Amino acid sequence: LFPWAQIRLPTAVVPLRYELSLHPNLTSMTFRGSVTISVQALQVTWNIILHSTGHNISRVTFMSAVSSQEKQAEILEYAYHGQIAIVAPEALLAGHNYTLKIEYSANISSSYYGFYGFSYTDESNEKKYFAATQFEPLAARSAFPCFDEPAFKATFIIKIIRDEQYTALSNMPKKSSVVLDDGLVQDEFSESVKMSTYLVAFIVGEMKNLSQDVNGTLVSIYAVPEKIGQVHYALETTVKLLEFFQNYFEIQYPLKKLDLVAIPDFEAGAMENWGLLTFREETLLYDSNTSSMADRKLVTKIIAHELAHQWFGNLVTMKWWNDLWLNEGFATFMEYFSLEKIFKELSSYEDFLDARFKTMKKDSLNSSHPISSSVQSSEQIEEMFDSLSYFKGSSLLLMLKTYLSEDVFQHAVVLYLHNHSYASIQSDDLWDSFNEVTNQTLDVKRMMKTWTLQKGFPLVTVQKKGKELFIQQERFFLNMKTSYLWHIPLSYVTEYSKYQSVSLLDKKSGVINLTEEVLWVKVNINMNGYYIVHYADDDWEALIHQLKINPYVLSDKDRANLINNIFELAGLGKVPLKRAFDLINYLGNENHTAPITEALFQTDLIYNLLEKLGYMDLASRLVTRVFKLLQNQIQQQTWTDEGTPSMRELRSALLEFACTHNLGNCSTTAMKLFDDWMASNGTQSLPTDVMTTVFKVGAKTDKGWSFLLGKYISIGSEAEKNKILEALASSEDVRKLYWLMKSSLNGDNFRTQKLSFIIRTVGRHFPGHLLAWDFVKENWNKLVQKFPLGSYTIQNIVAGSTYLFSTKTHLSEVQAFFENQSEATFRLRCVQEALEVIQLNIQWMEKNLKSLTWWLRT
Ligand SMILES: *[C@@H]1O[C@H](CO)[C@@H](O[C@@H]2O[C@H](CO)[C@@H](O[C@@H]3O[C@H](CO[C@H]4O[C@H](CO)[C@@H](O)[C@H](O[C@H]5O[C@H](CO)[C@@H](O)[C@H](O)[C@@H]5O)[C@@H]4O)[C@@H](O)[C@H](O[C@H]4O[C@H](CO)[C@@H](O)[C@H](O)[C@@H]4O)[C@@H]3O)[C@H](O)[C@H]2NC(C)=O)[C@H](O)[C@H]1NC(C)=O
Ligand SMILES: *[C@@H]1O[C@H](CO)[C@@H](O[C@@H]2O[C@H](CO)[C@@H](O[C@@H]3O[C@H](CO)[C@@H](O)[C@H](O[C@H]4O[C@H](CO)[C@@H](O)[C@H](O)[C@@H]4O)[C@@H]3O)[C@H](O)[C@H]2NC(C)=O)[C@H](O)[C@H]1NC(C)=O
Ligand SMILES: *[C@@H]1O[C@H](CO)[C@@H](O[C@@H]2O[C@H](CO)[C@@H](O[C@@H]3O[C@H](CO)[C@@H](O)[C@H](O)[C@@H]3O)[C@H](O)[C@H]2NC(C)=O)[C@H](O)[C@H]1NC(C)=O
Ligand SMILES: *[C@@H]1O[C@H](CO)[C@@H](O[C@@H]2O[C@H](CO)[C@@H](O[C@@H]3O[C@H](CO)[C@@H](O)[C@H](O)[C@@H]3O)[C@H](O)[C@H]2NC(C)=O)[C@H](O)[C@H]1NC(C)=O
Ligand SMILES: *[C@@H]1O[C@H](CO)[C@@H](O[C@@H]2O[C@H](CO)[C@@H](O[C@@H]3O[C@H](CO)[C@@H](O)[C@H](O)[C@@H]3O)[C@H](O)[C@H]2NC(C)=O)[C@H](O)[C@H]1NC(C)=O
Ligand SMILES: *[C@@H]1O[C@H](CO)[C@@H](O[C@@H]2O[C@H](CO)[C@@H](O)[C@H](O)[C@H]2NC(C)=O)[C@H](O)[C@H]1NC(C)=O
Ligand SMILES: *[C@@H]1O[C@H](CO)[C@@H](O[C@@H]2O[C@H](CO)[C@@H](O)[C@H](O)[C@H]2NC(C)=O)[C@H](O)[C@H]1NC(C)=O
Ligand SMILES: CCOC(=O)C1=C(NC(C)=O)Oc2cc(O)ccc2[C@@H]1c1cccnc1
Ligand SMILES: *[C@@H]1O[C@H](CO)[C@@H](O)[C@H](O)[C@H]1NC(C)=O
Ligand SMILES: *[C@@H]1O[C@H](CO)[C@@H](O)[C@H](O)[C@H]1NC(C)=O
Ligand SMILES: *[C@@H]1O[C@H](CO)[C@@H](O)[C@H](O)[C@H]1NC(C)=O
Ligand SMILES: *[C@@H]1O[C@H](CO)[C@@H](O)[C@H](O)[C@H]1NC(C)=O
Ligand SMILES: *[C@@H]1O[C@H](CO)[C@@H](O)[C@H](O)[C@H]1NC(C)=O
Ligand SMILES: *[C@@H]1O[C@H](CO)[C@@H](O)[C@H](O)[C@H]1NC(C)=O
Ligand SMILES: [Zn+2]
Repeated sequence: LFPWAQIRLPTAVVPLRYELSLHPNLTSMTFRGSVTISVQALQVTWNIILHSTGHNISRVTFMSAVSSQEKQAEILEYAYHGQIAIVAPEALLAGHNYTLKIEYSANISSSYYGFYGFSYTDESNEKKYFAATQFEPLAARSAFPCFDEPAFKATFIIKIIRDEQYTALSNMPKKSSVVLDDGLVQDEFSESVKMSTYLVAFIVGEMKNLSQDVNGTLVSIYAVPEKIGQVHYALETTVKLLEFFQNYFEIQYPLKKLDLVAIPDFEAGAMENWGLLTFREETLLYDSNTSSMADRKLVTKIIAHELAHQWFGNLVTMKWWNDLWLNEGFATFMEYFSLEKIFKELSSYEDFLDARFKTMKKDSLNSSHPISSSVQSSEQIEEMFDSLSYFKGSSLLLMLKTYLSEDVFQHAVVLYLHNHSYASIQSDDLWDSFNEVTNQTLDVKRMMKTWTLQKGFPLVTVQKKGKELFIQQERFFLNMKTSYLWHIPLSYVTEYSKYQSVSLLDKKSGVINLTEEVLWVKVNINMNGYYIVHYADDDWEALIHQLKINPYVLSDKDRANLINNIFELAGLGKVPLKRAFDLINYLGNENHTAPITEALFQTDLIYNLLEKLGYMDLASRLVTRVFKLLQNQIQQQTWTDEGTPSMRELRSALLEFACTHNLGNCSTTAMKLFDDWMASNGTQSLPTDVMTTVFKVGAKTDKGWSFLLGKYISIGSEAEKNKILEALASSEDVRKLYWLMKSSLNGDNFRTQKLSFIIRTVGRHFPGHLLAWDFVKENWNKLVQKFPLGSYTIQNIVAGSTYLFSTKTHLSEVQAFFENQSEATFRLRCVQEALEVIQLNIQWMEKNLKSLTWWLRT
């Protein structure tokens, strides 16, 4: 009988110091290692419980400090929790330090999880090799036996045997690299600071570097030698942010080195490893002449995310996986917060607003879950890794920073990162630190627990009867045919004099007292609060009018929030749909990107749901109306890569609109630009902001489609290829659309990683709509082999082939598919939320279809 029968490690023995010596071969994908773990007991036990998986233990030696001699001990295993147990020869007593040394043999991983390894092809067709480490959930126990929980912090000394050609890196700077008589170099790195096991990292690969010292901190970027020229934007950005976060958090970067590694595999780990920040190669390559604005924003945000964890998440770690939404939600917040003070040109607020629009649509579903849950299973650990929970957490932290001051927010974080530095905590302690810096006036820990321990988000109903604005609270329930209260930080803007105040609604009913009689009111300023506002019939119609007469009294964030709200409220039936189109009838006087892109989002969802239902004529009258609303804005656009970054995205949105629907000249301007490019054999430049639009119009011909296929299988840019791939799947030849999906699943010409992108693109248009869902049904077993159930890929594939069905016939068809597979498969959240969105599409027609046949075509 194993001495421990729980998923969490015992709170008895605690690690203090790790010595890890490893000999990785990479050619064999087998490594040998020894670990020396200096532990202390705070309680008395005869058995030491710790983690290890897939290790051939050769010897385990126990030792006390009262001897210089090693003692034998027996070792047991319980692989269901990955736990190993060392029975003790001496009853470990309280306070007393002991030392365990384990020798083992193991394989290098091929699953890109744990100590992984792979092969790649260089500038010549040379098989160069590479190894790296991804442990973020529970894979540190696969490389070496340890206490694999984030609370059990310790210091680490990493020692690895390499071959002279291969550079070896880890978390800490390197101390002793000595040559051995075998012909092999052994590197030893400095002893770590107190860090968690999931953040340890070590990498053995043939790389070069583009380093730069600042303030004793040597920021360095490592990549495969053929790609060092394209890492210059990353280093210039990694330095402006390491300055910013240091002076924001008011703590210095703890370590001496900051290494950023671009791993040369597409299935690589991108974790916030302390010192050794791992990324994918395409995530860090940028060129100021060939890459896009959206290619610039992605690199500028992925560095900021992983840099923010070097304070929040590695210096001060969370104790368990129940609070991973807080660590990753803070960094997702720090992405958009750092890139608005020092990278304000990129207009990153337009990205956070769209990400918060989409987070609210999938949190509104009844299949959503409270972010704070109980994690007592390993599947529950590996289901805390949801991008929705990370973006809802950033949405709550935005609401906290706006309700409090920006400065009150920082003072809490600086004090929290000082009090709990080099240790582990829980989510309530951050809320406690807010309550200290607010001088115990308001309770943030109660205010947040209404959002963390609860599902969904509120619907705040508003009715201004004079100078009294009546506010009411409800859950955004979508079934439109228990929950509790939220401490909702309210905000409003009224008006020729402008007002701006902040309140707090802690009841189901409330009234805010206005200082004047006003003509229009807008609640949730810039949608900084995680709620939807339903105004009354008169109150909505005031805002619809003030958008006709000077819409720019509100911000672009606020005008986008109204378009999003009135269209989502109309789908539930709370608003007639003719009121949402009255609201967007102001768009002839709109010049900002964020209200136009969201209005084009809502109309495209209506177009595509109506197109799959067969009401093609009504769908064209919808897009020929938004075109007439946006006709001057579209015709004023230039087919270039010039302007502000926000204006460089309105061009890509409006030209993709006019070309997909063949409205105006767009298609003949793109086809001329395509034909010149096709006839330059791909050597002519296309402006990046019109590149995908040009590729799609040309891919509608057998000639131009076959040219693009040869450019994908040859050319080097895995960003220009993914605009080619989208265009190839925008064909209307069903035979081509089936051949693309068949090829990716079998790994011919395209990679199996890109299959989620192909099925999503084939199924969103009419010629491949039924073809995509049929491919998912008839290749399901092979899909669940190549992507396990509950993966993000299997969720994206199911949603991307199903979210446009709007008939009860289709709802029964999709239900009867998954029921006649497994009860397990029928209870996955991918298939329950999918059958839920078909019902909301079924009812969207029941509440808005026959009315649309009236005002359109009249
Ligand atoms: C704006 O201006 C308005 C009007 O002045 C303010 O609204 C009033 O706030 C006060 C302070 O909280 C409220 O007094 C409390 O009333 C409750 C219950 O009393 C009942 O009284 C009425 C019947 O006689 C009825 O109209 C009330 O209805 C309100 O509440 C219900 C349910 O909560 C809700 O459904 C309604 O929509 C109304 O909102 C209510 O049923 C009483 O329990 C309170 O006593 C507790 O709290 C006080 C401190 O708050 C404490 O001293 C006590 O010891 C006890 O713990 C308190 O008497 C009043 O009811 C509100 N009136 C209305 C019409 O809303 C508003 O606060 C102003 N806002 C701002 C930002 O200034
Ligand atoms: C999208 O369109 C809107 C609507 O046109 C537009 O808002 C306008 O911006 C301009 C530029 O800031 C505003 O003009 C200024 O208003 C301020 C008052 O806030 C004045 O101080 C300014 O006066 C100076 O400049 C004048 C000439 O430009 C001089 O005559 C004067 O003596 C001053 O030197 C200037 O009038 C304008 O008021 C707004 N209009 C509205 C309705 O908001 C917005 O900028 C556009 N956005 C983009 C990205 O194009
Ligand atoms: C892993 O184990 C393999 C053997 O299983 C070791 O392979 C060796 O790889 C090195 C790479 O530097 C080879 O050395 C080279 O030898 C050639 C002469 O053949 C010389 O021209 C080069 O300059 C270089 O010195 C070596 O031949 C090869 N040994 C074999 C194939 O038996 C490898 O060293 C091990 N790696 C580690 C980290 O232990
Ligand atoms: C430094 O961090 C410690 C945590 O290690 C902070 O201690 C915490 O302080 C808050 C503030 O009062 C305590 O919250 C209260 O707890 C009681 C029960 O303990 C509860 O009844 C109240 O409703 C409230 O939630 C919290 O318990 C406490 N935790 C511990 C473990 O002591 C401390 O405040 C921080 N100090 C500084 C200067 O940063
Ligand atoms: C038009 O584009 C096509 C690509 O679809 C070109 O064919 C390819 O051109 C590349 C170079 O641009 C060839 O690579 C070369 O290979 C030779 C060995 O054959 C090597 O010595 C060179 O250093 C270079 O690496 C590639 O072989 C070739 N063929 C294919 C099937 O991809 C074509 O050349 C372009 N036409 C013109 C007129 O440039
Ligand atoms: C490294 O990979 C080898 C691949 O053969 C593993 O060997 C197999 O392991 C399983 C499970 O332990 C056995 O049931 C098979 O009988 C083994 N097959 C062969 C051909 O040896 C090996 O287990 C892996 N390394 C470790 C440490 O588990
Ligand atoms: C790559 O790394 C090397 C090693 O640190 C860098 O070379 C050092 O550069 C510093 C300045 O950053 C000099 O003070 C040292 O004299 C150099 N030492 C050695 C051993 O080379 C190098 O600059 C980095 N960057 C590039 C582009 O090669
Ligand atoms: C960035 C990609 O890194 C990885 O490969 C893994 C990571 N990494 C991070 C940051 O999440 O963890 C999870 C967590 C999950 O819930 C599900 C899958 C994974 C995979 C995994 C697991 C088993 C085999 N192959 C891959
Ligand atoms: C580990 O590998 C060695 C190598 O041959 C083998 O002799 C041994 O039986 C394995 N297991 C143990 C427990 O040492
Ligand atoms: C265990 O090691 C720590 C680190 O030096 C030390 O402070 C502590 O006193 C040691 N325990 C005993 C019983 O000496
Ligand atoms: C340089 O680093 C040291 C490290 O302690 C720090 O004290 C000093 O303030 C830094 N200088 C800066 C950030 O300009
Ligand atoms: C919401 O989901 C739960 C989970 O099974 C279910 O029990 C409940 O009936 C659902 N609510 C509605 C209104 O369908
Ligand atoms: C909290 O109290 C301290 C007392 O010195 C004061 O300096 C600070 O301004 C107060 N904070 C707030 C938000 O009132
Ligand atoms: C389209 O091209 C023709 C070519 O003469 C031109 O007359 C017309 O104005 C163009 N329309 C737009 C919207 O660019
Ligand atoms: Zn992260």
